[PDB]
Amino acid sequence: KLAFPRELRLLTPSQFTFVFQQPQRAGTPQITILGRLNSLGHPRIGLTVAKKNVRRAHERNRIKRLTRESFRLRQHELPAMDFVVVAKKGVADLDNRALSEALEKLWRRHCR
RNA sequence: GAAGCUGACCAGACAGUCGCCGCUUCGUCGUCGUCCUCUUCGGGGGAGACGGGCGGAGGGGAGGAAAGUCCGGGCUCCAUAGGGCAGGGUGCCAGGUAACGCCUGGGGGGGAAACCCACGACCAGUGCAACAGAGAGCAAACCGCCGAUGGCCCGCGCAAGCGGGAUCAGGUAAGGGUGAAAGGGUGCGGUAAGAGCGCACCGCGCGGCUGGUAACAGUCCGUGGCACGGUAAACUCCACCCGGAGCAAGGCCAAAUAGGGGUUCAUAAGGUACGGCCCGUACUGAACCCGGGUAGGCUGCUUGAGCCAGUGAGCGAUUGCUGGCCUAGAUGAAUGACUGUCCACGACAGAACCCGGCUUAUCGGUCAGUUUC
RNA sequence: UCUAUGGCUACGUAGCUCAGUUGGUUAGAGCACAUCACUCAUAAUGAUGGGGUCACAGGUUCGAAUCCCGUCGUAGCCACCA
Ligand SMILES: [Ca+2]
Ligand SMILES: [Ca+2]
Ligand SMILES: [Ca+2]
Ligand SMILES: [Ca+2]
Ligand SMILES: [Ca+2]
Ligand SMILES: [Ca+2]
Ligand SMILES: [Ca+2]
Ligand SMILES: [Ca+2]
Ligand SMILES: [Ca+2]
Ligand SMILES: [Ca+2]
Repeated sequence: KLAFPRELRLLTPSQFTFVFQQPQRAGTPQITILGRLNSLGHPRIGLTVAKKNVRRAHERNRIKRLTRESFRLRQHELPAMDFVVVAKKGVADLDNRALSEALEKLWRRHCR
């Protein structure tokens, strides 16, 4: 069947800027999420892991894949909105379970 | 034959859901400027080149360094006839890939032979912080003193010159000596007793040789007596190599736009390129900056100067011949969770034009060798 | 507020801006604040603290901020048409 639908990701910088316009922000001192309303009917997610926040590329790939998996899992529940995630300094030392729970809590908060 | 140090490998693997990436293939939607065959187009057997157009089947996806440009190479457009520097690299020499700031045989050095080497030169230019130049360099009270022990009545020759002492001062004393690394010594009539100045030894310098394709060895004869001790990643010299730039090089397919200003121009050929300067080459306006968007599709992107097994060569790096093989290559950018096990309990770390290296991080183990009870 | 992977470019000395180049002295002014007659909570062309590992890891040298290779960090450029 169809693989991952590219219509659920932020590809061009235009969409990134559109989301960064005036989104609703929510996050912990580690990671934050900014969500805006769109007109496609399905939600979208974006990733933003800078090199200064995380130097090791393996950790960047790990966090990106974890966020994508969490989004794919909680896709039918989240509201039709485009989200963008941003990491900070102090997230590489977090474990998989703790980071997954934090992302789940952030998504539950963004649900409103 | 209880414990180190090199060396190749693994460092996470096996099975089950919810998910990413692509390749081949089965059934379909279509374009075809190939049309085989029906081809009067309100169609149809269509064979195939193709496409986020689709529903299934198979086998696969972190590397051991994908981490850093620190090197060389395949390709590419930018663009060049030849002579010279400047600034860059290779440097014990020899062999192999196309080669290298790659690997290996041999020699040499380094106090661990106890296992390393960024190891050419200086008998043309420069320096070498002594604070007494005695680490380019000439001698300082300080002991020495050979030259008459220049002389200086202290004794006498108060009558030819002699004894002593030191005159410590007016003489080079380069011989040990204290002053951060110091012109070779072990011993000698070693002058009136200081220095190869003279005598036996040399790892000190020049030429010859018997080993050896060379690097350099040498306990071998035959002399001249000394004419650098370093740093040469300190200037400089030699044997070879130097246009450089990167796949966000560029090569195609369409899709919305050389239209705009100042830098100066008979045949002086004044501007450009080979250069960063110079002889030379033949070709015509030149870069500072002002105008527009796309974020589209294909390649380089995964078939390598590789892999398996045998026959050879090379005392080794490496390479002649056979049978054969390849399931990631992307584009905000693929690896996750719950369970049964492993003990190798799972550290570092991630691919992106590519290949062969170089530097470093690299929890713990597998073995094949090397020092000590 | 943005942003990897790849090529090239410039550096890392008082908290901030700034120059020095084995010259052996082993190193320098201003901006944050106090002190001398501190003249209106600027004093002026003055001095007194300077609580700088000259970012980290090495090397020929007697010795290195300076010379050669290395690690980390920050900052900048890389899609074309007529
Ligand atoms: Ca396997
Ligand atoms: Ca590789
Ligand atoms: Ca010389
Ligand atoms: Ca000489
Ligand atoms: Ca002597
Ligand atoms: Ca002499
Ligand atoms: Ca271009
Ligand atoms: Ca591609
Ligand atoms: Ca990408
Ligand atoms: Ca990488």
